[PDB]
Amino acid sequence: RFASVYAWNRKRISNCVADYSVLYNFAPFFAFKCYGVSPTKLNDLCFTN
Amino acid sequence: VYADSFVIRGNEVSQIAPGQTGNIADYNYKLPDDFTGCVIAWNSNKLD
Repeated sequence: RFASVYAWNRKRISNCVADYSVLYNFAPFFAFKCYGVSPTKLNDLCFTN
Repeated sequence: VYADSFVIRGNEVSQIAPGQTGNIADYNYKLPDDFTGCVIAWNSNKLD
């Protein structure tokens, strides 16, 4: 269950290895818009938080 | 002059554009940014 938009669910992600292979295997993806990055070049950068 | 032609779904016509990302512009028809052509797209019901 997802919370509604007035009280939106927030989560901080701790340190790990982040395979974005998953997250691609979900849906026909009506919107997939990165802004500061590009999805074709997502598996090489290493964000802090 | 290169005439390319196909059929796509109704809510997909916005994807036929230079510099886009979607399930039809990933690896079916990628339009480059050096695009000097013209995209014509019309409704094809009853024939198709």
